[PDB]
Amino acid sequence: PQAKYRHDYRAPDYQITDIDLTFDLDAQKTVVTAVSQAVRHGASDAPLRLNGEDLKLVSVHINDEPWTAWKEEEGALVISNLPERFTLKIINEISPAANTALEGLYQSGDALCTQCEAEGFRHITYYLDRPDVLARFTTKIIADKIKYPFLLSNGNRVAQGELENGRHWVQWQDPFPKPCYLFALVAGDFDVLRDTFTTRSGREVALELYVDRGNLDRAPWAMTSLKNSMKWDEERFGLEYDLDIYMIVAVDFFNMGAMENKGLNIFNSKYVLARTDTATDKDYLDIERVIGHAYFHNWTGNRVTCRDWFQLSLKEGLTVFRDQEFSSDLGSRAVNRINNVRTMRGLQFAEDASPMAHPIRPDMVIEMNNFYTLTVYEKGAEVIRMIHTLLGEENFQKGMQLYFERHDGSAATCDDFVQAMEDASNVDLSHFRRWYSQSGTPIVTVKDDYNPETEQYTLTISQRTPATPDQAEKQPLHIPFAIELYDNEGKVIPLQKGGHPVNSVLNVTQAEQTFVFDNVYFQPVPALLCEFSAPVKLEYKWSDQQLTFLMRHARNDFSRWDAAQSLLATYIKLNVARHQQGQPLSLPVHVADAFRAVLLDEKIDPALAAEILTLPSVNEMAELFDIIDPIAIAEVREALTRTLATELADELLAIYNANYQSEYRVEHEDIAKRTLRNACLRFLAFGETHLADVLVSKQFHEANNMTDALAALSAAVAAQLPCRDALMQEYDDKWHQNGLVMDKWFILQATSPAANVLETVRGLLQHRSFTMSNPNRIRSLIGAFAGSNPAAFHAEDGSGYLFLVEMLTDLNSRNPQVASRLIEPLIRLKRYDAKRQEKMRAALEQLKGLENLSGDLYEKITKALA
Ligand SMILES: COc1ccc(C[C@H](N)C(=O)N[C@H]2[C@@H](O)[C@H](n3cnc4c(N(C)C)ncnc43)O[C@@H]2CO)cc1
Ligand SMILES: COc1ccc(C[C@H](N)C(=O)N[C@H]2[C@@H](O)[C@H](n3cnc4c(N(C)C)ncnc43)O[C@@H]2CO)cc1
Ligand code: NA
Ligand SMILES: [Zn+2]
Repeated sequence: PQAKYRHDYRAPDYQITDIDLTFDLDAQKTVVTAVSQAVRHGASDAPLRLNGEDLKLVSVHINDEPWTAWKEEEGALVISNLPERFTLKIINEISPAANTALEGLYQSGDALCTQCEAEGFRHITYYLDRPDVLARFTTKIIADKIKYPFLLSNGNRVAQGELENGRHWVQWQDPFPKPCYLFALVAGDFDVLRDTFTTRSGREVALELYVDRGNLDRAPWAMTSLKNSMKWDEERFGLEYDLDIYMIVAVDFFNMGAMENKGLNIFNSKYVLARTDTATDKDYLDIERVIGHAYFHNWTGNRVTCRDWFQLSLKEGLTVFRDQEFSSDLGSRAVNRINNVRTMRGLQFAEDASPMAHPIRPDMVIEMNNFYTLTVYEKGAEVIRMIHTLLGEENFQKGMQLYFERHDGSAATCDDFVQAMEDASNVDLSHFRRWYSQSGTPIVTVKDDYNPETEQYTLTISQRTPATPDQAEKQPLHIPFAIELYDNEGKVIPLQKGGHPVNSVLNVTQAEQTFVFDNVYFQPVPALLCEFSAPVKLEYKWSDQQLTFLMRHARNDFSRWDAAQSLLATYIKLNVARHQQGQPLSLPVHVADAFRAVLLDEKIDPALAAEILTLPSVNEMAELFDIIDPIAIAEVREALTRTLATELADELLAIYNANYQSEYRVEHEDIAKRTLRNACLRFLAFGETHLADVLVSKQFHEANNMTDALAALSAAVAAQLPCRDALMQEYDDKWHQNGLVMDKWFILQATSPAANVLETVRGLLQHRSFTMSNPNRIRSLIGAFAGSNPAAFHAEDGSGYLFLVEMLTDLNSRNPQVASRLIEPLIRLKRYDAKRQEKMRAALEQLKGLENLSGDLYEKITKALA
């Protein structure tokens, strides 16, 4: 369609204060009756323009009068000649069973459910579908009681009835005014897990978790995580739940992960269901994080919502920041930080160099569903974490309090939030606001100097952001740049200047500046950008010895990991260059030694050891290069794995056996040891073949949990061990009837290093457990192939591109949101070599030419070809 621009925001000409919905539900034809109380604020001659998509209009009344002064345009009902106050009644029809895009009211198996964020409510009825219009909802649902015994919407059940012909109804009322993107409705038959939580101040909240019949056994962990979320929001932010009931529904057909609809969250069943033998540690920790996320939105999203969709990061940056803090408080703070930083440097940095690059507050949008992004979410959270770094926790909490005090019950902007932090804290964030408007990854370059005469250490720090496809003009940011200086014994040198302490978070606000530290009694080794204090690329000329020194002595665990990443980065680059010339891996002995030391150090948290022994993904590796050679990166990852496996064989085996655990528990210390153990297993799989096959075949068959079974099956696929096909067949035979469990298997198929992997993936389009109608299946087979198997996707013959093209040709008509996610690997063509660009550009040109090209794909394809 048309592009929308943030600078065109204007307050609406009309407001709706209250809406009274009735749904006469049927999967083929639902009848919606919508009675809205409305108020004109604009001019007497400005019509009311209601958004609407794929609605059949049955009638329109204004204060009970059949209205003649209206028309239908593309995506709208435009109503003229209105009074200043009136009751709008719309009756319209929709078809949930036809809805394959999973936006609006649609069917997930036998259940009916909604997804309204961002602009989905307009697929349900004609409305002011924009988030600065907030209204009190009342929702009456009528349905067949055999098919739809449970009828749910936001808030409290206020009314109930039985009708003739085996139909019944229920009515719901939510007292908190809300934007329509927070409306939900669910109808179906469910098992329900019921529990309670008592808030800090004494309010008893009924908790209800609705899952498909037969899954009540995969529900307790989710329930436990919801309670943990409620408690933690109380402890850390002082925020209590505000209603009497908290509902969560797990559905199998869902485009997002989870939707924070007020009092009635709707979740991808992936981020709900877990059993010891179906779900890994990471699934558990994911379920905790996503449950937390949806819950944290209750304040950062719902009680304070977004003025317009360009303000998405107001709620997402802040709510991701909150789910990261929650995971970090409850588990390992370092491991959380490490994985969030992996995602930043490996996926988000790629997005900010791509044709889809955008600031965390976008300036232009064609299809808003395209902006539910790594940038908006993860970079968003980094921006919030930077405010925290600048203010400290006490001031940050005061800013949170001021934000709620001012904006509770209304829609706000990114700028309102920054303003609350600034006013509450008395820290100036004027310059800081430039993080919201500027796209791309800044590059921070650092040079140092030690003067022994004066005992001064000088840092010369410079920054630039390169131009991005969306912005030609770039300016310097306010970069909180955290340092520590270590002496020759590993002790922290105190930071000072002119005889007074200096804060260790430097305000790097200029294109270039110099910081001078005094009483630096010994030439330091620095930890730069501590805890990834700003989302930037660091350019510093490290020696290997500086890096291994940091691995042994750095105070913060994250710095030890990060030092190690910098150590490996030099050698990854070296060996990618070697690969291109036909040369085998080269690696200095002392690099191997550094990793041996981590394996055998008995004092190191095993959580941390595991992360140091987890090599950068092919995605983190790709960001070290201007032009990406995806085949060299994959082969080098495998070769570096083989070489460390050979060098460290005896140490790896010892640590593998030492961390054996007979009991399975979902507890942070046990997860650490298991994670280290399975990191050792993965190297061992790439070692001596027989021993590998034995270890892996055995762990798979003996495992009492899916973490251990999958780590092994995954190693078997990756090293191409002899046991592979047999373990993979066993897994399929046992688990084919279970889609979430099979997703792991499809990911393994899709990411296999085998030579015929595409041929297998095509074949798996026919597999019993695959369906093009399910986003989860699609993402696990097709999406994993294109995103996570770059060597096969980028096969020289272009076969990966054409496969994706076929898939997208289907998905563009079926589910454009999923299509748009799957296209993302093809729009990175400018990172690749000429011959690859040529073939990727042709693929995009083929897709550009589809009849009924979705706006979702259109936005991306044209940016990519520009
Ligand atoms: C939706 O719910 C979740 C669930 C879990 C997480 C945390 C987890 N480390 C994690 O999955 N983290 C990551 C990623 O694994 C994955 N991801 C997001 N975008 C891509 C991508 N591009 C082609 C865009 N390729 C491969 N994987 C991608 O989604 C997460 C974004 O942080 C985040 C969000
Ligand atoms: C083949 O290529 C593919 C295939 C699939 C994807 C989807 C990817 N998991 C993904 O980006 N998915 C996500 C993320 O980028 C972000 N997001 C959504 N929810 C969260 C979340 N909490 C729920 C914890 N935390 C962090 N980020 C989140 O919004 C997106 C849409 O819901 C991407 C690329
Ligand atoms: Na009017
Ligand atoms: Zn969210």
